[PDB]
Amino acid sequence: PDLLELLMDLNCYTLEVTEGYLKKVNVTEVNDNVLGPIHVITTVVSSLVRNGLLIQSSKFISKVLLTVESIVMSLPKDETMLGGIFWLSNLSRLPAFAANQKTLYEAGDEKDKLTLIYLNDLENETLKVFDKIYSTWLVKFMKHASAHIEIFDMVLNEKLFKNGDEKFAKLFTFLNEFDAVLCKFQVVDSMHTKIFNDTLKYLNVMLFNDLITKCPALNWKYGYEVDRNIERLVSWFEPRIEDVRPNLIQIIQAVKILQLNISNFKLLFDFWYALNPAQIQAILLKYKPANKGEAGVPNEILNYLANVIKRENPGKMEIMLSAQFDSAKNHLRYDTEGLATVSKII
Repeated sequence: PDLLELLMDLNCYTLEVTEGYLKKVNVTEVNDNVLGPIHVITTVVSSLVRNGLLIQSSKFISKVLLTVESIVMSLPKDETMLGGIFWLSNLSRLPAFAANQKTLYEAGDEKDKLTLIYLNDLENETLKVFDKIYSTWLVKFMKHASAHIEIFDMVLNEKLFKNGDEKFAKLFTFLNEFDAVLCKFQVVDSMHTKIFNDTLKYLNVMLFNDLITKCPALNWKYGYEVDRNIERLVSWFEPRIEDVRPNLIQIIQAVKILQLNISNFKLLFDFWYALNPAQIQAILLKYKPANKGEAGVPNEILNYLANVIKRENPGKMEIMLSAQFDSAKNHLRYDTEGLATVSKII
């Protein structure tokens, strides 16, 4: 009918969506409104698929994903959190949408094998883009949030080991707003959870890298104080997700090592992989006795470690950490103008 004719004018309804709706949405005025992008998007695709216009759907989705990625990439530092969550929440439903569409073309009725293949792919691909955008935004978001909430001075700075009620209060208040926005913008439960687990994974990297670079003196007492802070921070996460600490295993082991002994080790490291020989050295080469004029790291031990390093130095070793996140795969379970509307009415 007049629908098919409408649906074939690709360039026109694609431009309405990316330029007239998407690139304009203001997250500050969003609230409802949250799932507006996904609604518009799935409305068009659902119609296109129902009518066999697969290359069209492909074209439309491709342009839409480039637009959303660009918007998020160019988000202003003061909107990185609201905007990143808003958009990812929306894009987070594409895979579930794709999967659900498949039920309409399986079985009952005739099986449109090609459409299934199209949908199956739509799901795999929208997940690939969601992952790429997610990872990039989480690192950026957390890079700025760590600075603003002063995590290093709150957790690792020794000459500041006297207070941390001032800062931790602010941290918990940052986490509360974070959690609230993920709620308000309807991020799915599993995705919500994953976001906190990954947030901790980022902090693991940041805390560990900083410990090795901005902390000159380390000792048993440094371990007790730092551990006490890690628990303070982990407490907020404890009730909200399961398995909090494993996300912080490098900073935690590093700290447990400091609360050490003096007498030979060989059995507790010759097989250690939570932290590698070169990383344990980096920690222990910063050892400065707490009590002025006290014991340090037995050179024979520091020596065994030094020896184990040299032998398989393979082609490298690696001390610094880098944040890497798993695919949101098993975590994404769920349930305008002219042309854009004219479609929505048929």
